[PDB]
Amino acid sequence: GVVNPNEVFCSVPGRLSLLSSTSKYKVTVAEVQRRLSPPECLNASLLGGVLRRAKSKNGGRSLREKLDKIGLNLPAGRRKAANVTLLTSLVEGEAVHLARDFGYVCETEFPAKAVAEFLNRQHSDPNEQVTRKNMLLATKQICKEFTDLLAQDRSPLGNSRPNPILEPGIQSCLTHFNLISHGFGSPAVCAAVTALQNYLTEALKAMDKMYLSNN
Amino acid sequence: VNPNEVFCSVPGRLSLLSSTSKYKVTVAEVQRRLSPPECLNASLLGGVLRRAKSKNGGRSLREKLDKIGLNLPAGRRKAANVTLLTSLVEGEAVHLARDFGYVCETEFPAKAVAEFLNRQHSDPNEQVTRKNMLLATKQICKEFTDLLAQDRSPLGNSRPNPILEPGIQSCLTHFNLISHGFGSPAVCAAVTALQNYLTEALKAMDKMY
DNA sequence: CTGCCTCAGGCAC
DNA sequence: GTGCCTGAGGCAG
Ligand SMILES: NC(=[NH2+])NCCCO
Repeated sequence: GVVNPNEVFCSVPGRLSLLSSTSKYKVTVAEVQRRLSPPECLNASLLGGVLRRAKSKNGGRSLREKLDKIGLNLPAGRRKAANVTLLTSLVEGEAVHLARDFGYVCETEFPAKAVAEFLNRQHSDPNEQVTRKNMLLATKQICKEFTDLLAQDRSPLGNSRPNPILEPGIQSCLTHFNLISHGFGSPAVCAAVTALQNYLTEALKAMDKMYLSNN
Repeated sequence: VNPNEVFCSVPGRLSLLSSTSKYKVTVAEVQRRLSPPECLNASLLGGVLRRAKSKNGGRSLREKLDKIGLNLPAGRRKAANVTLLTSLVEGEAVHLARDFGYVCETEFPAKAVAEFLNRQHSDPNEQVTRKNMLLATKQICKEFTDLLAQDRSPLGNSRPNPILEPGIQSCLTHFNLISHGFGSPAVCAAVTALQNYLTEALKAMDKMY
Protein backbone atom coordinates (compact mmCIF):
# COMPACT_ATOMS: atom_id res chain seq x y z
CA GLY A 1 0.00 0.00 0.00
CA VAL A 2 0.89 3.71 -0.80
CA VAL A 3 2.61 5.85 1.86
CA ASN A 4 -0.09 7.98 3.53
CA PRO A 5 0.18 11.33 1.63
CA ASN A 6 0.05 13.19 5.02
CA GLU A 7 3.45 11.54 5.86
CA VAL A 8 5.06 12.44 2.47
CA PHE A 9 6.91 15.78 2.42
CA CYS A 10 7.58 15.91 -1.39
CA SER A 11 8.73 13.79 -4.41
CA VAL A 12 12.25 14.29 -5.83
CA PRO A 13 13.58 13.29 -9.29
CA GLY A 14 16.63 10.99 -9.04
CA ARG A 15 20.05 12.68 -9.70
CA LEU A 16 21.52 9.51 -11.35
CA SER A 17 18.64 8.43 -13.69
CA LEU A 18 19.18 8.58 -17.50
CA LEU A 19 16.17 9.33 -19.77
CA SER A 20 13.43 9.35 -17.04
CA SER A 21 14.31 5.70 -16.07
CA THR A 22 12.81 6.16 -12.49
CA SER A 23 9.63 7.70 -10.95
CA LYS A 24 10.24 10.59 -8.57
CA TYR A 25 11.33 9.27 -5.15
CA LYS A 26 8.91 10.03 -2.30
CA VAL A 27 10.58 11.86 0.56
CA THR A 28 8.76 11.15 3.87
CA VAL A 29 8.53 13.58 6.76
CA ALA A 30 10.55 10.89 8.73
CA GLU A 31 13.39 11.27 6.12
CA VAL A 32 13.31 15.10 6.37
CA GLN A 33 13.49 14.82 10.21
CA ARG A 34 16.55 12.47 9.85
CA ARG A 35 18.32 15.12 7.69
CA LEU A 36 17.48 18.01 10.16
CA SER A 37 18.52 16.01 13.29
CA PRO A 38 22.01 14.96 14.54
CA PRO A 39 24.35 13.88 13.23
CA GLU A 40 24.01 15.98 10.02
CA CYS A 41 21.64 18.85 11.17
CA LEU A 42 21.28 20.16 7.58
CA ASN A 43 20.17 23.82 7.22
CA ALA A 44 17.50 25.17 4.81
CA SER A 45 19.97 25.70 1.99
CA LEU A 46 21.47 22.13 2.11
CA LEU A 47 18.01 20.53 2.56
CA GLY A 48 16.75 22.56 -0.46
CA GLY A 49 19.50 20.98 -2.60
CA VAL A 50 18.69 17.47 -1.28
CA LEU A 51 15.01 18.16 -2.22
CA ARG A 52 16.20 19.67 -5.55
CA ARG A 53 14.16 22.93 -5.06
CA ALA A 54 14.58 26.13 -7.21
CA LYS A 55 16.73 28.80 -5.41
CA SER A 56 13.97 31.45 -5.71
CA LYS A 57 13.63 34.71 -3.67
CA ASN A 58 12.78 33.77 -0.02
CA GLY A 59 13.23 30.05 -1.00
CA GLY A 60 14.66 29.39 2.51
CA ARG A 61 11.66 31.10 4.23
CA SER A 62 9.14 29.19 2.13
CA LEU A 63 10.93 25.82 2.94
CA ARG A 64 11.07 26.68 6.70
CA GLU A 65 7.30 27.53 6.58
CA LYS A 66 6.54 24.18 4.87
CA LEU A 67 8.57 22.47 7.68
CA ASP A 68 6.69 24.44 10.43
CA LYS A 69 3.28 23.24 9.05
CA ILE A 70 4.38 19.55 9.65
CA GLY A 71 5.83 20.37 13.13
CA LEU A 72 9.61 20.46 12.29
CA ASN A 73 11.46 23.59 13.49
CA LEU A 74 14.44 24.66 11.31
CA PRO A 75 16.02 27.92 12.66
CA ALA A 76 16.91 30.46 9.92
CA GLY A 77 20.40 30.91 11.49
CA ARG A 78 21.40 27.19 11.64
CA ARG A 79 25.12 26.75 10.68
CA LYS A 80 25.99 25.28 7.21
CA ALA A 81 27.50 21.72 7.66
CA ALA A 82 31.00 21.60 6.02
CA ASN A 83 31.39 17.70 6.39
CA VAL A 84 29.02 17.11 3.41
CA THR A 85 29.95 14.37 0.90
CA LEU A 86 28.53 13.40 -2.49
CA LEU A 87 26.28 10.92 -0.51
CA THR A 88 24.70 13.92 1.35
CA SER A 89 23.03 14.94 -1.98
CA LEU A 90 20.96 11.71 -2.16
CA VAL A 91 17.33 11.10 -1.10
CA GLU A 92 17.10 7.77 0.76
CA GLY A 93 15.22 6.00 -2.09
CA GLU A 94 18.03 6.88 -4.55
CA ALA A 95 20.79 6.01 -2.04
CA VAL A 96 19.32 2.54 -1.56
CA HIS A 97 18.73 2.17 -5.34
CA LEU A 98 22.41 3.13 -5.94
CA ALA A 99 23.54 0.47 -3.41
CA ARG A 100 21.26 -2.14 -5.12
CA ASP A 101 22.77 -1.34 -8.57
CA PHE A 102 26.30 -1.57 -7.00
CA GLY A 103 25.24 -5.02 -5.66
CA TYR A 104 24.00 -5.93 -9.16
CA VAL A 105 27.32 -4.96 -10.93
CA CYS A 106 29.39 -6.69 -8.16
CA GLU A 107 27.28 -9.89 -8.75
CA THR A 108 27.04 -9.79 -12.59
CA GLU A 109 30.04 -7.78 -13.92
CA PHE A 110 32.88 -8.14 -11.32
CA PRO A 111 35.32 -10.71 -12.89
CA ALA A 112 35.51 -12.98 -9.77
CA LYS A 113 36.77 -16.03 -11.76
CA ALA A 114 39.62 -14.13 -13.54
CA VAL A 115 40.65 -12.52 -10.19
CA ALA A 116 40.60 -16.00 -8.46
CA GLU A 117 42.79 -17.50 -11.25
CA PHE A 118 45.25 -14.61 -11.04
CA LEU A 119 45.56 -14.58 -7.24
CA ASN A 120 45.69 -18.47 -7.02
CA ARG A 121 48.66 -18.24 -9.54
CA GLN A 122 50.52 -15.78 -7.25
CA HIS A 123 50.36 -18.47 -4.44
CA SER A 124 50.68 -21.65 -6.49
CA ASP A 125 53.60 -23.51 -4.73
CA PRO A 126 52.45 -27.04 -3.71
CA ASN A 127 53.72 -26.39 -0.16
CA GLU A 128 51.23 -23.46 0.43
CA GLN A 129 48.00 -24.95 -1.06
CA VAL A 130 46.63 -26.38 2.23
CA THR A 131 47.28 -23.07 4.10
CA ARG A 132 45.78 -20.97 1.19
CA LYS A 133 42.59 -23.16 1.18
CA ASN A 134 42.15 -22.74 4.99
CA MET A 135 42.79 -18.95 4.72
CA LEU A 136 40.13 -18.67 1.92
CA LEU A 137 37.63 -20.71 4.03
CA ALA A 138 38.26 -18.58 7.18
CA THR A 139 37.90 -15.35 5.07
CA LYS A 140 34.49 -16.60 3.75
CA GLN A 141 33.29 -17.34 7.29
CA ILE A 142 34.48 -14.05 8.87
CA CYS A 143 33.06 -11.99 5.89
CA LYS A 144 29.67 -13.79 6.15
CA GLU A 145 29.42 -13.13 9.93
CA PHE A 146 30.24 -9.42 9.21
CA THR A 147 27.57 -9.05 6.41
CA ASP A 148 25.03 -11.08 8.55
CA LEU A 149 25.40 -8.43 11.29
CA LEU A 150 24.93 -5.57 8.75
CA ALA A 151 21.80 -7.41 7.37
CA GLN A 152 20.27 -7.28 10.91
CA ASP A 153 20.40 -3.41 10.86
CA ARG A 154 16.81 -2.11 11.42
CA SER A 155 17.59 1.64 10.96
CA PRO A 156 14.47 3.65 10.02
CA LEU A 157 14.34 4.29 6.20
CA GLY A 158 11.46 5.65 4.04
CA ASN A 159 8.25 5.47 6.09
CA SER A 160 9.30 2.30 8.00
CA ARG A 161 10.38 2.10 11.67
CA PRO A 162 10.76 -1.69 12.13
CA ASN A 163 11.27 -3.26 15.62
CA PRO A 164 15.04 -3.67 16.26
CA ILE A 165 16.42 -7.27 16.42
CA LEU A 166 19.92 -6.09 17.62
CA GLU A 167 20.70 -4.69 21.13
CA PRO A 168 20.42 -0.88 21.31
CA GLY A 169 24.21 -0.16 21.53
CA ILE A 170 25.26 -1.82 18.20
CA GLN A 171 21.90 -0.68 16.56
CA SER A 172 22.67 3.01 17.40
CA CYS A 173 26.17 2.57 15.83
CA LEU A 174 24.72 1.06 12.60
CA THR A 175 22.04 3.80 12.57
CA HIS A 176 24.82 6.43 12.74
CA PHE A 177 26.32 4.95 9.51
CA ASN A 178 22.77 4.86 7.92
CA LEU A 179 22.20 8.59 8.74
CA ILE A 180 25.53 9.97 7.38
CA SER A 181 25.22 7.85 4.15
CA HIS A 182 21.39 8.34 3.69
CA GLY A 183 20.99 4.54 3.71
CA PHE A 184 23.71 3.80 1.09
CA GLY A 185 26.43 2.72 3.57
CA SER A 186 25.66 -0.76 5.01
CA PRO A 187 24.09 -2.10 1.77
CA ALA A 188 27.00 -0.76 -0.37
CA VAL A 189 29.50 -2.44 2.02
CA CYS A 190 27.47 -5.76 1.67
CA ALA A 191 27.43 -5.24 -2.16
CA ALA A 192 31.26 -4.98 -2.27
CA VAL A 193 31.68 -7.99 0.06
CA THR A 194 29.65 -10.06 -2.49
CA ALA A 195 32.43 -9.38 -5.06
CA LEU A 196 35.02 -10.54 -2.45
CA GLN A 197 32.83 -13.60 -1.54
CA ASN A 198 32.50 -14.51 -5.29
CA TYR A 199 36.34 -14.27 -5.62
CA LEU A 200 36.77 -16.59 -2.58
CA THR A 201 34.20 -19.11 -4.02
CA GLU A 202 35.87 -19.04 -7.46
CA ALA A 203 39.37 -19.35 -5.84
CA LEU A 204 38.33 -22.46 -3.82
CA LYS A 205 36.59 -23.93 -6.92
CA ALA A 206 39.68 -23.40 -9.18
CA MET A 207 41.89 -25.16 -6.51
CA ASP A 208 39.34 -28.07 -6.30
CA LYS A 209 39.25 -28.35 -10.12
CA MET A 210 42.97 -27.72 -10.77
CA TYR A 211 43.45 -31.20 -12.34
CA LEU A 212 40.54 -30.93 -14.84
CA SER A 213 41.56 -27.27 -15.65
CA ASN A 214 45.11 -28.42 -16.75
CA ASN A 215 43.24 -31.54 -18.33
CA VAL B 1 44.17 18.49 -19.95
CA ASN B 2 44.97 19.90 -23.44
CA PRO B 3 41.77 21.77 -24.54
CA ASN B 4 41.97 19.84 -27.93
CA GLU B 5 41.27 16.61 -25.90
CA VAL B 6 38.27 18.10 -23.91
CA PHE B 7 34.87 17.33 -25.47
CA CYS B 8 32.91 19.31 -22.83
CA SER B 9 32.64 20.11 -19.12
CA VAL B 10 29.75 18.66 -17.04
CA PRO B 11 28.49 19.77 -13.61
CA GLY B 12 28.49 16.96 -11.03
CA ARG B 13 25.17 15.19 -10.38
CA LEU B 14 25.88 14.71 -6.63
CA SER B 15 27.16 18.22 -5.58
CA LEU B 16 25.21 20.41 -3.05
CA LEU B 17 25.41 24.27 -3.31
CA SER B 18 28.10 24.59 -6.08
CA SER B 19 30.59 22.55 -3.91
CA THR B 20 32.52 21.19 -7.03
CA SER B 21 33.84 22.75 -10.32
CA LYS B 22 32.46 21.16 -13.54
CA TYR B 23 34.16 17.83 -14.55
CA LYS B 24 36.12 17.73 -17.81
CA VAL B 25 34.96 14.98 -20.16
CA THR B 26 37.72 14.03 -22.66
CA VAL B 27 37.41 12.61 -26.16
CA ALA B 28 38.97 9.37 -24.75
CA GLU B 29 36.14 9.11 -22.15
CA VAL B 30 33.45 9.68 -24.87
CA GLN B 31 35.13 7.02 -27.05
CA ARG B 32 34.92 4.55 -24.10
CA ARG B 33 31.13 5.31 -23.72
CA LEU B 34 30.56 4.78 -27.50
CA SER B 35 32.53 1.47 -27.69
CA PRO B 36 31.82 -2.05 -26.31
CA PRO B 37 30.66 -3.10 -23.84
CA GLU B 38 28.16 -0.22 -23.40
CA CYS B 39 27.88 1.33 -26.95
CA LEU B 40 25.76 4.28 -25.69
CA ASN B 41 23.69 6.03 -28.37
CA ALA B 42 23.13 9.82 -28.86
CA SER B 43 20.23 9.96 -26.36
CA LEU B 44 22.07 8.10 -23.48
CA LEU B 45 25.38 9.94 -24.13
CA GLY B 46 23.43 13.27 -24.19
CA GLY B 47 22.18 12.34 -20.69
CA VAL B 48 25.71 11.43 -19.44
CA LEU B 49 26.90 14.87 -20.78
CA ARG B 50 23.83 16.62 -19.13
CA ARG B 51 22.75 18.26 -22.47
CA ALA B 52 19.29 19.77 -23.19
CA LYS B 53 16.79 17.41 -24.91
CA SER B 54 16.16 19.65 -27.98
CA LYS B 55 14.56 18.96 -31.37
CA ASN B 56 17.20 16.95 -33.32
CA GLY B 57 19.62 17.28 -30.30
CA GLY B 58 20.79 13.75 -31.28
CA ARG B 59 21.85 15.13 -34.69
CA SER B 60 23.84 18.02 -33.14
CA LEU B 61 25.69 15.67 -30.74
CA ARG B 62 26.40 13.19 -33.61
CA GLU B 63 27.82 16.08 -35.76
CA LYS B 64 29.92 17.34 -32.78
CA LEU B 65 31.30 13.73 -32.39
CA ASP B 66 32.04 13.37 -36.16
CA LYS B 67 34.14 16.61 -36.04
CA ILE B 68 36.46 15.16 -33.30
CA GLY B 69 36.70 11.83 -35.21
CA LEU B 70 34.10 9.62 -33.35
CA ASN B 71 31.38 7.94 -35.51
CA LEU B 72 27.97 7.56 -33.76
CA PRO B 73 25.26 6.26 -36.17
CA ALA B 74 21.69 7.75 -35.99
CA GLY B 75 20.18 4.23 -35.80
CA ARG B 76 22.18 2.91 -32.80
CA ARG B 77 19.85 1.11 -30.31
CA LYS B 78 19.81 1.93 -26.58
CA ALA B 79 22.37 -0.02 -24.48
CA ALA B 80 21.31 -3.41 -23.08
CA ASN B 81 22.71 -2.77 -19.51
CA VAL B 82 22.03 0.69 -17.86
CA THR B 83 22.38 1.30 -14.06
CA LEU B 84 22.58 4.50 -12.01
CA LEU B 85 26.40 4.23 -12.48
CA THR B 86 25.88 4.68 -16.28
CA SER B 87 24.87 8.34 -15.63
CA LEU B 88 28.31 9.25 -14.18
CA VAL B 89 31.20 11.07 -15.86
CA GLU B 90 34.51 9.26 -14.96
CA GLY B 91 35.72 12.15 -12.77
CA GLU B 92 32.56 12.07 -10.56
CA ALA B 93 32.58 8.23 -10.50
CA VAL B 94 36.13 8.25 -9.09
CA HIS B 95 35.31 11.15 -6.73
CA LEU B 96 32.19 9.21 -5.46
CA ALA B 97 34.34 6.07 -4.79
CA ARG B 98 36.89 8.20 -2.83
CA ASP B 99 33.98 9.73 -0.83
CA PHE B 100 32.68 6.18 -0.08
CA GLY B 101 36.24 5.31 1.09
CA TYR B 102 36.27 8.48 3.29
CA VAL B 103 32.91 7.60 4.99
CA CYS B 104 34.01 3.95 5.49
CA GLU B 105 37.24 5.23 7.15
CA THR B 106 35.63 8.02 9.27
CA GLU B 107 32.01 6.93 10.03
CA PHE B 108 31.81 3.11 9.87
CA PRO B 109 31.60 1.89 13.53
CA ALA B 110 34.50 -0.63 13.25
CA LYS B 111 35.17 -0.68 17.02
CA ALA B 112 31.50 -1.24 18.06
CA VAL B 113 31.16 -3.94 15.36
CA ALA B 114 34.41 -5.65 16.60
CA GLU B 115 33.25 -5.57 20.31
CA PHE B 116 29.87 -7.01 19.29
CA LEU B 117 31.18 -9.81 17.01
CA ASN B 118 34.03 -10.79 19.52
CA ARG B 119 31.31 -11.10 22.23
CA GLN B 120 29.51 -13.72 20.06
CA HIS B 121 32.72 -15.88 20.47
CA SER B 122 33.58 -15.71 24.21
CA ASP B 123 34.50 -19.48 24.70
CA PRO B 124 38.06 -19.23 26.14
CA ASN B 125 39.08 -22.30 24.00
CA GLU B 126 38.17 -20.69 20.58
CA GLN B 127 40.13 -17.38 20.97
CA VAL B 128 43.30 -18.69 19.22
CA THR B 129 41.07 -20.04 16.38
CA ARG B 130 39.15 -16.69 16.10
CA LYS B 131 42.45 -14.70 16.13
CA ASN B 132 43.89 -16.80 13.25
CA MET B 133 40.60 -16.52 11.26
CA LEU B 134 40.78 -12.67 11.64
CA LEU B 135 44.49 -12.54 10.64
CA ALA B 136 43.79 -14.83 7.64
CA THR B 137 40.89 -12.53 6.55
CA LYS B 138 43.12 -9.35 6.82
CA GLN B 139 45.80 -10.98 4.62
CA ILE B 140 43.42 -12.43 1.93
CA CYS B 141 41.49 -9.08 1.71
CA LYS B 142 44.77 -7.15 1.42
CA GLU B 143 46.03 -9.35 -1.50
CA PHE B 144 42.57 -8.85 -3.15
CA THR B 145 42.61 -5.01 -2.83
CA ASP B 146 46.36 -4.92 -3.80
CA LEU B 147 45.36 -6.60 -7.10
CA LEU B 148 42.52 -4.03 -7.69
CA ALA B 149 45.04 -1.19 -6.93
CA GLN B 150 47.29 -2.46 -9.83
CA ASP B 151 44.41 -1.79 -12.33
CA ARG B 152 45.79 0.61 -15.05
CA SER B 153 42.48 0.89 -17.02
CA PRO B 154 42.38 4.16 -19.01
CA LEU B 155 40.33 6.95 -17.29
CA GLY B 156 40.03 10.62 -18.24
CA ASN B 157 42.91 11.53 -20.58
CA SER B 158 45.28 8.94 -18.84
CA ARG B 159 46.51 5.79 -20.61
CA PRO B 160 49.26 4.46 -18.30
CA ASN B 161 51.36 1.38 -19.27
CA PRO B 162 49.78 -1.70 -17.65
CA ILE B 163 51.72 -3.41 -14.79
CA LEU B 164 49.42 -6.51 -14.90
CA GLU B 165 49.36 -9.12 -17.70
CA PRO B 166 46.85 -8.47 -20.51
CA GLY B 167 44.32 -11.25 -19.51
CA ILE B 168 43.54 -10.00 -15.95
CA GLN B 169 43.89 -6.34 -17.16
CA SER B 170 41.13 -6.83 -19.83
CA CYS B 171 38.78 -8.36 -17.15
CA LEU B 172 39.48 -5.42 -14.71
CA THR B 173 38.97 -2.95 -17.68
CA HIS B 174 35.54 -4.58 -18.31
CA PHE B 175 34.48 -3.73 -14.69
CA ASN B 176 35.93 -0.18 -15.15
CA LEU B 177 33.93 0.44 -18.39
CA ILE B 178 30.49 -0.69 -17.04
CA SER B 179 31.04 1.30 -13.76
CA HIS B 180 32.67 4.41 -15.43
CA GLY B 181 35.58 3.94 -13.03
CA PHE B 182 33.57 3.61 -9.80
CA GLY B 183 33.72 -0.21 -9.42
CA SER B 184 37.22 -1.28 -8.27
CA PRO B 185 37.88 1.76 -6.02
CA ALA B 186 34.37 1.36 -4.47
CA VAL B 187 35.10 -2.35 -3.70
CA CYS B 188 38.43 -1.16 -2.11
CA ALA B 189 36.54 1.56 -0.14
CA ALA B 190 34.12 -1.04 1.33
CA VAL B 191 36.96 -3.49 2.26
CA THR B 192 38.39 -0.54 4.37
CA ALA B 193 35.32 -0.90 6.66
CA LEU B 194 36.01 -4.70 6.84
CA GLN B 195 39.80 -4.16 7.45
CA ASN B 196 39.09 -1.59 10.28
CA TYR B 197 36.66 -4.10 11.93
CA LEU B 198 39.35 -6.87 11.73
CA THR B 199 41.98 -4.47 13.16
CA GLU B 200 39.67 -3.41 16.05
CA ALA B 201 38.65 -7.07 16.72
CA LEU B 202 42.35 -8.22 16.98
CA LYS B 203 43.18 -5.18 19.20
CA ALA B 204 40.18 -5.88 21.55
CA MET B 205 41.21 -9.60 21.78
CA ASP B 206 44.86 -8.64 22.64
CA LYS B 207 43.60 -6.15 25.33
CA MET B 208 41.45 -8.99 26.93
CA TYR B 209 44.62 -11.21 26.91
C1' DC C 1 10.16 7.69 -26.75
C1' DT C 2 10.38 12.93 -28.38
C1' DG C 3 11.16 17.41 -27.31
C1' DC C 4 8.56 21.78 -25.19
C1' DC C 5 8.49 24.77 -21.72
C1' DT C 6 8.79 24.52 -16.41
C1' DC C 7 11.75 25.29 -12.90
C1' DA C 8 16.53 23.47 -10.94
C1' DG C 9 20.66 25.30 -10.06
C1' DG C 10 25.01 27.42 -12.31
C1' DC C 11 26.60 31.48 -11.74
C1' DA C 12 27.64 36.53 -10.36
C1' DC C 13 27.92 39.15 -6.68
C1' DG D 1 24.66 33.56 1.29
C1' DT D 2 21.09 35.26 -2.09
C1' DG D 3 18.43 34.71 -5.94
C1' DC D 4 18.36 35.82 -11.37
C1' DC D 5 17.89 33.95 -15.55
C1' DT D 6 20.15 30.16 -18.56
C1' DG D 7 19.40 25.77 -20.19
C1' DA D 8 18.77 20.60 -18.27
C1' DG D 9 15.43 17.56 -18.10
C1' DG D 10 10.61 16.42 -16.11
C1' DC D 11 6.72 15.57 -17.92
C1' DA D 12 3.10 15.73 -21.30
C1' DG D 13 1.65 13.27 -24.84
N1 LIG E 1 27.35 18.59 10.62
C1 LIG E 1 27.15 19.63 11.41
N2 LIG E 1 27.03 19.42 12.71
N3 LIG E 1 27.11 20.87 10.91
C2 LIG E 1 26.65 22.06 11.60
C3 LIG E 1 25.17 21.92 11.89
C4 LIG E 1 24.49 23.21 12.30
O1 LIG E 1 24.18 23.19 13.71
